[PDB]
Amino acid sequence: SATVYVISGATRGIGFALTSLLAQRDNVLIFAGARDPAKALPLQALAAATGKVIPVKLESANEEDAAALAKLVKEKAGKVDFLLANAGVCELNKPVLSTPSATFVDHFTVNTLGPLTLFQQFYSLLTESSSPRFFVTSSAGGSTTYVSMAPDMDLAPYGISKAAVNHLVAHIARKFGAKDGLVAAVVHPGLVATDTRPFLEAAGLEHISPDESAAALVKIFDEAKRETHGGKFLSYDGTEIPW
Amino acid sequence: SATVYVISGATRGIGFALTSLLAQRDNVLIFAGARDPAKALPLQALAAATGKVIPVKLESANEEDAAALAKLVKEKAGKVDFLLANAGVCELNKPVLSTPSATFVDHFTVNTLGPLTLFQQFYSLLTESSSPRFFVTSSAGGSTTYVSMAPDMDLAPYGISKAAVNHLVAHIARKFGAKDGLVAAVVHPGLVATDMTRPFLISPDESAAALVKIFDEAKRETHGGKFLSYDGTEIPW
Ligand SMILES: [Mg+2]
Ligand SMILES: [Mg+2]
Ligand SMILES: [Mg+2]
Repeated sequence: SATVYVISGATRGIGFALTSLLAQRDNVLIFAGARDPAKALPLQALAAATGKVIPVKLESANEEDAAALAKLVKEKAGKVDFLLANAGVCELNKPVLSTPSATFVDHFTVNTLGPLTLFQQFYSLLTESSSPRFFVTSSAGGSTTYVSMAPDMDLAPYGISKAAVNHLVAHIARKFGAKDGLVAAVVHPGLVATDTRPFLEAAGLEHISPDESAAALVKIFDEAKRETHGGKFLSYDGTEIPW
Repeated sequence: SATVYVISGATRGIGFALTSLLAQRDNVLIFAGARDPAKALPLQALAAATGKVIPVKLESANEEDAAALAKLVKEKAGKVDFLLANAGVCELNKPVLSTPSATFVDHFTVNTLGPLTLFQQFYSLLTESSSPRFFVTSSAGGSTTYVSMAPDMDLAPYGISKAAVNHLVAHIARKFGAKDGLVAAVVHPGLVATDMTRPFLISPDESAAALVKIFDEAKRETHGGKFLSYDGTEIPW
């Protein structure tokens, strides 16, 4: 009967803040992914505090971890209602001419293939939900339209990988949206920081805390319907972002 | 002296019609890339006929091949005026649900990192041109805007990789348009995605004539950072 969430990237930043906010609800079950859950002590403490969180092993783009978690979720809950992809990487200061191809591949693997692997391994569980949702936390930095509307931040590997994941989610919405009643969408969380902030400062960057971003994102997730949200690029502030 | 073109995928999709059209112009020198020049007999026949085409080895995303070609071009010509990235891969029947990650990586490596590697290795030569141009070919499948209403051809690895390269080209235009006056853009030849990579292929000759019109007229303020159809209009990202 519980609403079932699977949240990747749940040890840090927006993934942790989403897990913490949702864990305060009455009838939910949250599988919170960590590369190494036994050492994810704040996730263990949230599990103790709420009883709504199961910390689980989930490395980005690792097909074995994703398949194992789907097996666990199948046994424990039998469905997934919200699949929330929040395990990202954004390496600073990667100018296009002096950055090796491997850095581009690494961002593609985590930011594009990570969500791909989650959707592929969890699709059957999403089909068991009456109203399945798949939200990938992307970035306005992945908007190609915004490239000519924003200054260069030396973040091409990141932006490229987010443009790629945005295209992937559009393909998922087209294929499965109507068939399964699935809302598949990407969401810009804002510029997230806590002091975390020296990272955005070292990037060259309107700041919102992870908790404030999570509060806005869950409102979008809760209200989403296919006709208004399926296949869209949403922002935490309610607006739509061009691709 | 001659306007220098470097064309990856010169035997694939629109690349051959493009190489053939440009090769019949005055005062050009065309380095026409192929994965295996020994296998590209019609390209050798064009080089025999025009005297303006140099067939060269260029495997996509191969840094050694691109660096070797750049050394060759620097010696013969000392500059590149037009870098035209037309190599690519578009494997059929790759639905999202069942296609392994390796296939997506393969398409990203060829279709996204191929053009990146070309740009990295030829950047210095482009800056020697009085009006450097860098164009990447794509199909409508790379437009994320078009996905929701377009027919699903099970070409997700291709489309994702082209959305990625479109973003890379926009980033290159933003930085190097301002720094070097580079015109960097993506063009849609009007071919289907599955024709984009067929060896020695709107017809190709009509598409090539339309594209060279865009290449010749390109200016940074009107073409830089854009996704252009062969017909002059813009395609949403
Ligand atoms: Mg409680
Ligand atoms: Mg693997
Ligand atoms: Mg002639």
